[PDB]
Amino acid sequence: MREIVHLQAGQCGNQIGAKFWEVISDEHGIDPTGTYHGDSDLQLERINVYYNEATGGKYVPRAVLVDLEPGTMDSVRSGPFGQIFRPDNFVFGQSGAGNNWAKGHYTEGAELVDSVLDVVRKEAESCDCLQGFQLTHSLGGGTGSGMGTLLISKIREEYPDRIMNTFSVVPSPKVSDTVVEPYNATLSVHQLVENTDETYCIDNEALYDICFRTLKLTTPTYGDLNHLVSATMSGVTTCLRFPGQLNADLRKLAVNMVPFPRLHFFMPGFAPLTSRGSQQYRALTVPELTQQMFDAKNMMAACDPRHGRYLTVAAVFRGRMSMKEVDEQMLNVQNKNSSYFVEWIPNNVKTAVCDIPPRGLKMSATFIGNSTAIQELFKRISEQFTAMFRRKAFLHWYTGEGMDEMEFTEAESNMNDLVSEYQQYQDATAEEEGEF
Amino acid sequence: MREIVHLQAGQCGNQIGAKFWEVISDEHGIDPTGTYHGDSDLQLERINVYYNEATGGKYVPRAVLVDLEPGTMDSVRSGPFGQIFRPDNFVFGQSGAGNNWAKGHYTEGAELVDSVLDVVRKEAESCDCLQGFQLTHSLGGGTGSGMGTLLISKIREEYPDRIMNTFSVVPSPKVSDTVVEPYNATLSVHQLVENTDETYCIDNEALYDICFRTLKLTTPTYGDLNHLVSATMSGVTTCLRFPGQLNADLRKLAVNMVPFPRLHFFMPGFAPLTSRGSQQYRALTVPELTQQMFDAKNMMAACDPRHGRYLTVAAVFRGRMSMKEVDEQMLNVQNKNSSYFVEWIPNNVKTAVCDIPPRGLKMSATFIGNSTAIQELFKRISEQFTAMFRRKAFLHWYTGEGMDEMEFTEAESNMNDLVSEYQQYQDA
Amino acid sequence: VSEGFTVKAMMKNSVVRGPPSAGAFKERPTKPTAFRKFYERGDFPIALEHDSKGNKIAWKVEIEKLDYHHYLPLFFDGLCEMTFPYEFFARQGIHDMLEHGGNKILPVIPQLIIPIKNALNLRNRQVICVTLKVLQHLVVSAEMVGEALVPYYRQILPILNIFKNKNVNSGDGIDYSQQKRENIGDLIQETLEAFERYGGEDAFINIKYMVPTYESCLL
Amino acid sequence: PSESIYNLIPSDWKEPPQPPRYVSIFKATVKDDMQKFKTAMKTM
Amino acid sequence: MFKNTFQSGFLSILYSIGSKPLQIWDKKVRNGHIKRITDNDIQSLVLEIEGTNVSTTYITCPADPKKTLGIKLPFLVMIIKNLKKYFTFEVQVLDDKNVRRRFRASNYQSTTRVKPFICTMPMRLDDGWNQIQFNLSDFTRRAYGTNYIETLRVQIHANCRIRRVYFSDRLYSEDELPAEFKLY
Amino acid sequence: MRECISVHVGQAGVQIGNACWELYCLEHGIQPDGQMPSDKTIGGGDDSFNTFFSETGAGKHVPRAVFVDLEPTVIDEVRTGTYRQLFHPEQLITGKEDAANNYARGHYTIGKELIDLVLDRIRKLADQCTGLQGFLIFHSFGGGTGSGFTSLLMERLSVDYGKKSKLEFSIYPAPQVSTAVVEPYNSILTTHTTLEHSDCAFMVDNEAIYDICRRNLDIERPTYTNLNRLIGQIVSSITASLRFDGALNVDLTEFQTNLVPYPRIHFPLATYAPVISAEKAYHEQLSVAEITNACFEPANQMVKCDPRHGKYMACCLLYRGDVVPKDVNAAIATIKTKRTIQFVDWCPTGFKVGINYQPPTVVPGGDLAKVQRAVCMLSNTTAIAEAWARLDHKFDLMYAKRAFVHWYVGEGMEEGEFSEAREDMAALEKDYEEVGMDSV
Amino acid sequence: EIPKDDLDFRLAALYNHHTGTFKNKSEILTHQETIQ
Ligand SMILES: Nc1nc2c(ncn2[C@@H]2O[C@H](COP(=O)(O)OP(=O)(O)OP(=O)(O)O)[C@@H](O)[C@H]2O)c(=O)[nH]1
Ligand SMILES: Nc1nc2c(ncn2[C@@H]2O[C@H](COP(=O)(O)OP(=O)(O)O)[C@@H](O)[C@H]2O)c(=O)[nH]1
Ligand SMILES: Nc1nc2c(ncn2[C@@H]2O[C@H](COP(=O)(O)OP(=O)(O)O)[C@@H](O)[C@H]2O)c(=O)[nH]1
Ligand SMILES: [Mg+2]
Repeated sequence: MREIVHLQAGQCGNQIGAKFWEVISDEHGIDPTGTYHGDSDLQLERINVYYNEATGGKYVPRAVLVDLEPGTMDSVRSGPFGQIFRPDNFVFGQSGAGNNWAKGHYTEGAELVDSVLDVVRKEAESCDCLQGFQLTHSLGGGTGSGMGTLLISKIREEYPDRIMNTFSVVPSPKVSDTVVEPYNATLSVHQLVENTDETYCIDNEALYDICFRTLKLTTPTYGDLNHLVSATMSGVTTCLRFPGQLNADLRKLAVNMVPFPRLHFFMPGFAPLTSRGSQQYRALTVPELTQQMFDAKNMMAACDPRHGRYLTVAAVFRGRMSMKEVDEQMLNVQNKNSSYFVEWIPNNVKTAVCDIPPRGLKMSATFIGNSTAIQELFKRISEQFTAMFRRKAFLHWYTGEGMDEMEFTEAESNMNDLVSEYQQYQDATAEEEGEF
Repeated sequence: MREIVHLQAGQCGNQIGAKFWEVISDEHGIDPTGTYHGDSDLQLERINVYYNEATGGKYVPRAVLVDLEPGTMDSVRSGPFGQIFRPDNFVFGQSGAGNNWAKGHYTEGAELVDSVLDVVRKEAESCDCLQGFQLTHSLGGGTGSGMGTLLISKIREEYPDRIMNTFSVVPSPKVSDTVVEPYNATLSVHQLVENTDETYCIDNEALYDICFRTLKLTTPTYGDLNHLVSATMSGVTTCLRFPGQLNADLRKLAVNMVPFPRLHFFMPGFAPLTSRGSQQYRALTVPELTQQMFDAKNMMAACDPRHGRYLTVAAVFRGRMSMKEVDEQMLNVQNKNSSYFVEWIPNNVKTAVCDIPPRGLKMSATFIGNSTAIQELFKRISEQFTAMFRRKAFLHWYTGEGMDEMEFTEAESNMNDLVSEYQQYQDA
Repeated sequence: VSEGFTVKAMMKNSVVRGPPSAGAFKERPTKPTAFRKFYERGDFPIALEHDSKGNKIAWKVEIEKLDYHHYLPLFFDGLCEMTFPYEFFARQGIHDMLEHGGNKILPVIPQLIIPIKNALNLRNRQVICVTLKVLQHLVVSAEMVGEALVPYYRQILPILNIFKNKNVNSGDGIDYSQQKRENIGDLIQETLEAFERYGGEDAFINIKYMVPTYESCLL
Repeated sequence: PSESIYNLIPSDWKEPPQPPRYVSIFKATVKDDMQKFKTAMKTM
Repeated sequence: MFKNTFQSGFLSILYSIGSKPLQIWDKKVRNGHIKRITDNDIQSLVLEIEGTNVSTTYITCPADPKKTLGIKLPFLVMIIKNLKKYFTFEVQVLDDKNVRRRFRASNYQSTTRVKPFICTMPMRLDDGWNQIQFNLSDFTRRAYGTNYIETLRVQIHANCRIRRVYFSDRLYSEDELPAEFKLY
Repeated sequence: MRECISVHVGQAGVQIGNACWELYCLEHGIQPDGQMPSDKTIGGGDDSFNTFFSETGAGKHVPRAVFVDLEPTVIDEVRTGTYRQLFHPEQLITGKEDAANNYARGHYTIGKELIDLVLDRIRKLADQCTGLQGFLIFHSFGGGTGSGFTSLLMERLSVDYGKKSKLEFSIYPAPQVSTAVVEPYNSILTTHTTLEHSDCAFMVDNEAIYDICRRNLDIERPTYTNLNRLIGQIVSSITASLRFDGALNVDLTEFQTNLVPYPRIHFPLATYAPVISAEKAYHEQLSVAEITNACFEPANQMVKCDPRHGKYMACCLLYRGDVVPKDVNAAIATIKTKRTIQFVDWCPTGFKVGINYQPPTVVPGGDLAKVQRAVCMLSNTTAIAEAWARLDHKFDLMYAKRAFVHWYVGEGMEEGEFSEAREDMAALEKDYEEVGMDSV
Repeated sequence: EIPKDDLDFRLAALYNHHTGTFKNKSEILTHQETIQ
């Protein structure tokens, strides 16, 4: 009964999602044509979480693919595992965005919206009991949330009533090489909080560092960067798909990681990542997974955890395992550095044991964490709106469209207060007297 | 239970450790790719001592390999036993020391120590119980002597209760291999006094004659020469790895050898060393074996024990034999010449035995010895250095890298008291 | 002597160091105000009437016919500075124009949220008292203002969560500083029921959404 | 508690020294036995 | 202890007008605070106890947990201001069959339950300042078939404002109550 | 004739019963396919299966169990496992969505969508019953359906069946090892219902079974399966005298009248002393005295609270195997001579004794050993108060900042119920205090 | 002092079963005579 519909937006949703669907097709045992050629029965028992049976033994995914450029999702439909998607789910526009955020919200207001809503409707309703949705996208481009708060303000009307995850690619802190860039960082936020509240923020700079320093791949493309996120997406849904000794679905993760309703921050991580020449010389034990998933290196978000406090930790593991090693991770690191595990929460770790491991690997994990060091992620974006907002010089391209600039200035006000709300629960202690 | 972390720094320490892990793999049945094609179970029981274990039945050594620099140990990784080491334990940086103690300890040894210490904690946190560390390196080099003694200082600050061994090649007396040899030797010995508790002194010269007068092979190389220091590193710690009538460990071979904390520079050796032509000419018995153990020409240091007095002797033994004959003979060799053993220790000799001899021999033994006569080595080096430090020869290659001449003077001061303390216990 | 989630600091005997800090409960550096630039220009029709009742503001032009769209966001921007000959004009001038006039406090509400959160974001324990008094006075001294602030709780309340439980634990010894109200937690609390009693229905949930410690009164 | 003032005087009592270290009557034999079967410079 | 005291028609154990009102009382403050001063309608000092956790911060009339004050007076009256928050309070009594028995009144309880060592009942406060009269001799008779002997403890929890916690020999009307016991 | 229906609720409760009904079928001659084998007999018939199994006309034994749970793919493990034809397909009933570790979701939102069907199946299972002793429930204090749906079940079973011996087995949140962050919320809410609707609530902790598996059983890295077999061994010993004759046959009603002294004190401490591995079991003799001693040892308890900080009230000893009454009396006497084992002065007798002649049965693939005799201990101490004061410290630490409360208030409960649940817990400590101080 | 093995475990082993987490069968008991 419990089921997920995958919405992919942009190149980023489409390229990450296409890698995600081939991962799940390997995990469940589906060939590129769409039939089942698996070597087990539990690879088929709960395949009504991501695939629908079509007549002829042809399993078809449940992803609707959304983009405003026709060209992008022709490569998706002609990829390795690319013909599995049903054509009606492939919903295209004719002109997208570019350069100006102000163009992005004074361009295609409502054309492609209702077409997607029809596809999202039929695919959700022709089923049994909706666990929720998941959305893959990045925060960038020539629109930011310009198409976003244009198109999705028509979809957010009733969507926050059930579960909706979002694996979002947050901008990287390297250089500003989009010329008139620091106007799409300010106008991005608005409802950046109160419509998902389960966002798995994934930076590309941190994606390279795990590929350079941890995986030691000499030439990492964007493709194998999309392999790392696909493991995490599979990780947070493996207890729903495959049986386990300690089950934990999306809601059980969401309930057990979100104390306050404004916490769309879950920095991901995959524990058993090893180089090819070093995989042979690897122990692969329960402590070995735990010392990597909690490490600052294996964090797919450019925020060092030792800059703040873990408000809550999830430990969805995969295999035949233990969990008490994670208890020593608090008791050593928490009681000695109390600033790395929030003390007004007694135990900060949720664990899960899903019996079936990933392919090839014997044992794995999937860390997501609500650390209060994510104040810095929406602070690098914070010094990257203030830096060029005040001049408004190349904004004459914006000015031609140029919507209300209170909406320019209210978005960061709904972002710096989010930082403040994280600064509070990083500094808030049990006996509320000693911080004043 | 009690396991040993291998450390190796510099070119010499890696050439020695290349052949060290060859014979440990041979004794414990490990093949080049790291799978146990052994014979008995006793070669698999105490295998955690040197070899860790990885998924796939693979026995990864716990050794870490330290150098500043990636373009040479084709000797190891393209050698017979180089695939056994994991590629993560190899640690390196950009520019080499190049036989300079200042470069490997201060400038290029400032950024690699963070990388080496990170790896050795990873090897030391996967333990039920760490028995101790041990190092093989050069004493007159740039990376073996400069970096190697800085790694010793870093471990001692972090693991003070653990035991650290040093299998260092001390400078050869007659023909040297490096021009700046005493500068690196003096600065590294000075740090070795207070940062180690069991230090091994090796002359390449004494290995040459052992290779000739005893082993009787005409054309030597560093393969069979490093085999002598290889099986000494093995044979000392076989009491950890194999049982005996009464066994030992590194701790028992240190408390029973080091009277005073500044006196831990030892002399190793082997008793059974015969050629193929001498197999039919000599009997492998305990009296014939223990005779050539104490022979001065058999020693691995180019300084005779006859010039001084032995402070403490120990021997580890092997093979199913009598404890009576080995006990009465080492009384016999101790009491017949009392001018070489100190009067204020009634029994200078320690006996340890094992039950499993090496492959190819039915009984073998390894000698370890603390003598006053190792001051002969340090007192040459002390006047090597005052021949060169006095006129400031080769000093701008040290002063210009951030150190002063005071550290040279403290190294003379520490070595000269260590010499004066050795001569003090020569007289009873 | 260690960092955190490393191989180091997992041993049987280790000591460590935490983060730099958390930037909360701490005074932030102020910025130059538009109140400062507009006062030295002389555009304000105000005068510091040094009365023998304490200081008062004498208005050369009558308060009823002022352009409230250009003055209330400009007086509210002066709350984030503490030097005397400007901070009193912000404190007294806001209170004077709030209780005078009607049917013009309403259209200036949505352009009043930015200068009222900026003074609250300073996190110093002086003007946070001042902004809490004008927040109590804003909802009272007009008609149908609490309903206007219900969709704007998301930009005023996050600072009120940080200092909500700021009180004195003087169990028996009596305090004397209730004449001039410096107790932040009582001022945050009393503003919250003033927020909830006005605005009608669907107002308790907007406060409960984001300061969950609050108990919804008016049952 | 019945006390007396003739107790505030310092106790001015030193411990008599221990008997001297007992030289054994068999020590003169074990000097000769230990210094027996000993020569110099035999093997080396 | 309050045993040698006559225990006349009136006996006060806490009154906010004095040097140290919380002298015999024991203060336990946890994620809350205690203070003494606010003049809203009566221009007088009234003790405040309030906190974010109602069951954790409180005040108990006997300081030592082993000592128990013995008051034979059946009626228990406190003057407590309504704050529209969670307020609970204790009273522990000694019974004729020698059982330590407790009673609880709470704002956040729907229905009452009675069973052998605690009887919890609901309560509806008024709009502002009010006095409540906890008839101990009747509540020890309706809840259990038992007579009243003496109370042993009273304990006041968070989110309330306190003045003149006292016992009385019988229920008094407002006119016959003396001047220092009035609401105003 | 005497019998009891077993209820298994939650992923914890379902997994306990799977290793528990594995023991029950093997304790009798019952195979996984329900039918007893024609060839080979496990023993005399005696109609001893009647306490847990129902006999049909075709010669099939059917467990009197309902596997009610909101989590679909832990029951489908049973539905495709070895014990497939043992259970009815309609005895095993599943929800559509989990409660997601929420007491409110298992009680109010999802719980009302399935409470009607499970009471219909409980009624139909109990309709063919004649002399039903009571019910047994199995759950944990940390789950959503293990705490929320369990609480709703006792609410409905109290009025449908009146006053009936309704035993309870539960899993406590440990002091340190805990798989959830909202676990102190669920435990403090389900005890608010357990305290008034459970006649006896057996108290079991994960860390203590972790401790006795590594120390007594000498197994490294124990899993949930090993904890499951230890619990099912005790529950078999609780219902041991219902099926097999003994010197002192003790009933479920005789448990309650001899363990719990007052209507809030129904939280016994569980202890199984002869838990020992096979390589060290047959070496030494296992006298009945030394296993009575091992019941009072601090580390052999299955809840993390030693009785040295408390005082015993009533101890129920359930011996199985070749046990004569006279040397039990010697074992009880030598316990009473120790002043370190503190007994309350209002229970001079102190002990309730039950002897059974059937030794415990070993499961293939298990880690226990075949012992001639064994003992289960049901203590009752004031030392359990410190196991709950820690839970209040865990509750008050995060309730004071209203953490995770909107995950409860939005799903059909008010904020005052949290203070009402801590309320009975704030009285339960003082209820254990007032039965501890000596009368003077 | 101790008459039998039960009192040896029951006496001052200094092991709080409420506080002691994940000990070994050697540190199950730590007598006061062992410490000092
Ligand atoms: N002894 C034992 N305890 C278990 C076992 N499985 C789960 N538990 C306990 O269950 C707790 C986890 O929460 P659960 O009660 O299982 O949650 P649930 O039953 O799935 O209920 P929902 O959260 O609504 O899905 C852990 O803290 C364990 O203590 C088991 O096999 N043996
Ligand atoms: N991982 C990943 N990131 C991408 C890919 N394509 C774009 N990005 C990131 O997204 C940013 C711009 O993409 P964007 O313009 O938003 O794509 P759009 O959503 O179609 O408009 C770049 O900085 C990239 O780092 C991809 O295929 N994989
Ligand atoms: N016994 C032995 N000694 C060696 C070997 N290789 C080098 N050495 C000695 O090591 C010294 C050179 O030091 P080196 O390793 O280059 O120091 P580094 O530059 O810091 O690495 C020379 O004096 C040699 O005598 C070897 O294979 N065996
Ligand atoms: Mg579940």
